[PDB]
Amino acid sequence: DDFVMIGSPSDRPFKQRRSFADRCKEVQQIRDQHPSKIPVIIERYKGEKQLPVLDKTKFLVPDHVNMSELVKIIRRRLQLNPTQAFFLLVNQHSMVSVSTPIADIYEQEKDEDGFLYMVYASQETF
Amino acid sequence: DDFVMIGSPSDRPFKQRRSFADRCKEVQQIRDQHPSKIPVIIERYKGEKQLPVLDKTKFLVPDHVNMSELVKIIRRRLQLNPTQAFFLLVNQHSMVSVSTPIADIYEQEKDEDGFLYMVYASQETFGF
Repeated sequence: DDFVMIGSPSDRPFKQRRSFADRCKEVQQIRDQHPSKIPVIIERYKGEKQLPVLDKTKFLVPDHVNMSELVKIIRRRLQLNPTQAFFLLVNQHSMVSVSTPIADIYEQEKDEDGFLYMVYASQETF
Repeated sequence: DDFVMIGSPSDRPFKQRRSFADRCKEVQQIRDQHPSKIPVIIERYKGEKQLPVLDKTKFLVPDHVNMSELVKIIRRRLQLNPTQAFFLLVNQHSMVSVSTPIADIYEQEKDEDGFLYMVYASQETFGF
């Protein structure tokens, strides 16, 4: 009979929701309109159990902003209490330096589409 | 019949592996033998997997040492390169830019057993 559907379209990660060519195009358009900003996708770790869900996951971040600054922004957007453990991990679960400007992180860790992808979780994974 | 003896030689997390009675006693003994030292347990944060574990987690730190000086010691012990991130965390808060001496930090942050506990991670982890 009918399938029982588990999960919805909007539950899919950004890479699945937009075609590769469309993601490329968005990056190129955003660079031209905002040349000093880095396009970042920040998603919740699939296996997370403690942290709340970020609703808006696409950010445009000034070239100079470092990960310490970015982490403070995401904690704020998530309305976390200061005692809640939180990690922001880049590309393949990477702990990057917290002083390096994100423009430099970008050249090292950006995806083939031109986005810089990050995941947040309560612990480092993995 | 014939029982398998499990040994449990881990010393970590210290607070989990030694009785309260035993921890309190050890603090008392240390205090008496080294009155100018603070007893500090320094371990890797449970959610930190990128920095390595220390060979030794138990330190006697002179009262006047401050956090920057402690950070420098632990970074050298973990043989970190100069650009790697490192944070020490105490009672689920950040210690970034805390400038008081460790004897004073002890007064505020010591556990009920008399040790001061820290954990380290490669990101801030807490707001504080």
